[PDB]
Amino acid sequence: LQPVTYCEPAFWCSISYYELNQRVGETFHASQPSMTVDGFTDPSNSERFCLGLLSNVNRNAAVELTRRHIGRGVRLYYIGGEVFAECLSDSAIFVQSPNCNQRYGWHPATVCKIPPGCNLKIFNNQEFAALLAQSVNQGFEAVYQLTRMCTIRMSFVKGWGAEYRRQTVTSTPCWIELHLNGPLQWLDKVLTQM
Amino acid sequence: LQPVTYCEPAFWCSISYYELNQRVGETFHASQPSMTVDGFTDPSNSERFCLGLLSNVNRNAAVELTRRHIGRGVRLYYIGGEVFAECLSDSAIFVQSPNCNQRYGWHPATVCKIPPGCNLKIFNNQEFAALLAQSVNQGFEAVYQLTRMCTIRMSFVKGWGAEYRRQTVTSTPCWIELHLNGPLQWLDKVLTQM
Amino acid sequence: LQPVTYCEPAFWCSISYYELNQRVGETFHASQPSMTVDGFTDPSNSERFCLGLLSNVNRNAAVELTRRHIGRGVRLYYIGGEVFAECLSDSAIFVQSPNCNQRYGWHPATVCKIPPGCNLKIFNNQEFAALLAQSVNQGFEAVYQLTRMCTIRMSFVKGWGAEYRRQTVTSTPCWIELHLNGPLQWLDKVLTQM
Amino acid sequence: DKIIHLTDDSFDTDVLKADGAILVDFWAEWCGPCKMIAPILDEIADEYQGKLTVAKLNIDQNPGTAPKYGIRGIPTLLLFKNGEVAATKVGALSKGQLKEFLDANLAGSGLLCDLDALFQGVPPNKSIYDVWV
Amino acid sequence: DKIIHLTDDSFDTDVLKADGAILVDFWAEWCGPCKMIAPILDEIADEYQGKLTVAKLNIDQNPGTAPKYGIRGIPTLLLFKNGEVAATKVGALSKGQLKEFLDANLAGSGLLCDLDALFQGVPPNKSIYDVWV
Amino acid sequence: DKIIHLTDDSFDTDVLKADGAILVDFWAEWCGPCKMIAPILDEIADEYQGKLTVAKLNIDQNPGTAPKYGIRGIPTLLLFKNGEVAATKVGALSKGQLKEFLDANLAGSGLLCDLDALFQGVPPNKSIYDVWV
Repeated sequence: LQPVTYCEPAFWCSISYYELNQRVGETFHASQPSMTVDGFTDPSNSERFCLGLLSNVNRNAAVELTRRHIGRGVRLYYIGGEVFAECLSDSAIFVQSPNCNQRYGWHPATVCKIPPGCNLKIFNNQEFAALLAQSVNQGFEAVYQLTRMCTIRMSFVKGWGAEYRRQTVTSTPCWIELHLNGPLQWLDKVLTQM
Repeated sequence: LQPVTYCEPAFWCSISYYELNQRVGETFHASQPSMTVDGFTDPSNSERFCLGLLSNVNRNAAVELTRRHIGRGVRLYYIGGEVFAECLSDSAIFVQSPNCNQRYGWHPATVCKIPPGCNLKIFNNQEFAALLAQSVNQGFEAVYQLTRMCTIRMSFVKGWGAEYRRQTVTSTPCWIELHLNGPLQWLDKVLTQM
Repeated sequence: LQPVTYCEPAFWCSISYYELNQRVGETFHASQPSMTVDGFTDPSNSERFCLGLLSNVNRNAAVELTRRHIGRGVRLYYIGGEVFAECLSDSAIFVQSPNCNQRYGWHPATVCKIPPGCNLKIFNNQEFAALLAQSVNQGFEAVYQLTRMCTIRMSFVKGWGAEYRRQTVTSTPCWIELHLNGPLQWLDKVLTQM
Repeated sequence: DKIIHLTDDSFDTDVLKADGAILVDFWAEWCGPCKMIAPILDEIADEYQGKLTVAKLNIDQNPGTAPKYGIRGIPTLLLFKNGEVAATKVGALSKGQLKEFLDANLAGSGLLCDLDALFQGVPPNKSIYDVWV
Repeated sequence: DKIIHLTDDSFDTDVLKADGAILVDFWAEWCGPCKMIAPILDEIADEYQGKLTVAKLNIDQNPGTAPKYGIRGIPTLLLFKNGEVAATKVGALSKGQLKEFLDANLAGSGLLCDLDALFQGVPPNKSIYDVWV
Repeated sequence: DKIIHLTDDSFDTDVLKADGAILVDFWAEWCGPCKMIAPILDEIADEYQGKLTVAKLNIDQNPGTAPKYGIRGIPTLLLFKNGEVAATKVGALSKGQLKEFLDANLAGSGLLCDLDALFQGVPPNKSIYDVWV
């Protein structure tokens, strides 16, 4: 097995917006170290993913009401191989990051509530490197499973999980999915050898 | 409240194509002052949004038949803070532009028929500025409502409304939605302060 | 009728990925003469369309299992007005190319199995030119029909057709659609005159 | 009968502080065309129950209200919505012209905060020639 | 029985100006392999009702038709569709080979304006080796 | 009763080569807090049927097993899954604390090849303050 390189892509992540179980709008490709995802309407900002201007033909009254509460949303930033999330909104955000959950010994599917004003490291490249190393030893099937470890899901305003009426993320009105391109590229250099 | 700037983005609008209630194809970002949306098949033209080459797995016979009649379609252009629509098709086009409806004192949801050969100003930046000024005074909830005032919906060939068998725009086989980025950016500078 | 030009666009094709009857991920625009579509996870490669990193909220266990077998997938390349497909995967790929079927006198809807290691010319520009010439003579309705002749559908691992449990392409778990931009542009120069 | 007969004293409560939309008719015993619409108002008052209240103010017996809203001629119809003047229609008109007037302005509110209410129904249609060209 | 027996005179009407697809058999009393397919044609004529008409033209009694279409040997089958020659099959063949021939060419029309009709069903399958490699 | 009583000899078969998850209790007759959890284990053994087996190993009668896994104090609970030590819980605890321990670690396997099994249910919730800040 040839050792991979911990290089970083130009775009450190991709963000896709959902309402319930439906994709809404196009994918946003983050080229800036620090950015926000908010409920406002600027269309031409490389540092802002504005969800407010996004149309959805099948949107219900509930979803519209929740969108109104996104506000300043979440600030996402990338520093020294680490990704952070800051809740700028006046409502909480809920994050499901297996890489984050691992760091605390939590269930990998854990949904963590980030209240307004709070900051949370939602990814660390080295933790993923450690997991990738364990997978190589455990075989190929274990390595394929690591794809979802490169993904993070985040819900605005409304929580989901065992403690909420909404049991799954596709039952929340406003959520996003993050793909971390660096780990995906690293994963790829392993996958294509095994 | 800090006064906003009536600046214009590089891309003056975004166009999304629909069939019935389904998104079809990718979004087209207008960078040219004058452009067309037609039923032909050029894939590499910044001045043409060709709908003819777009695939839709769930397309029915009706939709296919209507697509055949789009023809030269609509010419959309941007001059001195104003947006115009010209019906190039041999069939009519139907436009729902609240900003246009306002100019004539029409119901804001009014669908207006533009027959072949006819030209219609479908947006004026100053009318929107006037409305935005009234919203600031009426509060924040009024300002959020202005998002749809930055959008225009247009149907090819088939009309919809109280006078047609099709009551809603998602019952027409071929329609587009325009987002006007300038007004959206202006709206955003207000939203983020309130 | 003014003679068209057999010029080639910058992007020689566009590829859209599907699972069953649902679009998954964004469209990939081929700018390179030789490229692959595989089941791995590199996000930043102009020569690779990696399907492994693509999320689908409505994905079932079957689709996930089949994705695992895409492997190195298909190599697609463009040489001297001809397009080829090479099965790099350890499983077969199935191609429906009317332009290819024409070359062999097959039913235009024929699905052809390409087993691992095998190479197949899936498009030839001149065959299309011949067909386009016959259409001009047969009238406008015949020319509109040629749009689908600019498209190719390809399924990974699972076959479809009269010999398989899956009767239609939207019943296969992993397939792509290719739009050949050159023929589409040529078709367009004819369509806009007729 | 379901038609409120306003006075200058009762105009404040019955119209400005009223729930929903109120159609106020300004008429007089000498207004010819005012008597033309008088039976039409009864039909409107009964057909638009629950969504519109028809009110009449005799300007002879009540001379204070009309000038305040700039009513200089009759018949004159003011459509009131939550204290404001929503729409106005002047002169004699047919039952059909009155329905078209009502249907187009029973928007509700009081916008822009309730502008969404105008897109939750079936949109009306115009031709580009309806601009009169 | 549902098999048309053509003549040189009736060939124009019964074949060229006929609705749907017509399978024209060119045979003679001395053609050995022509008698081989003769019972097969009867089975085809009955199983392909409503979508195909089976017609036979004896070239001895009717010598004018065969050379016009370049028929130089028999048995020879011409599949006619709306006046045109759609497909052709030459020599003796089995019932299975005849079905495979028919199934692949009952496309209908007369394309390209009806090319869509070829994608509104269940597609047939080939292997890359079926090109014979 | 559904509680296996292990020995040093039978520990290999009953635990390491066992199907599913096995909860192994290390206890002694002199362990005060060990008797506290003893009735709790019975309730757990009956409520977690089909998904968990409760096993007890007396370390006095069986002194060989405990040091091999580094068990230096009791009560000590080792959760075994397919031969490996999945999770461990030390000291006396309530029935609720035992359920929270079990619910969080009955992941199954033996990952990472079965990591998908952890996302096919309803996810648990934490607050950022649960990190204790």
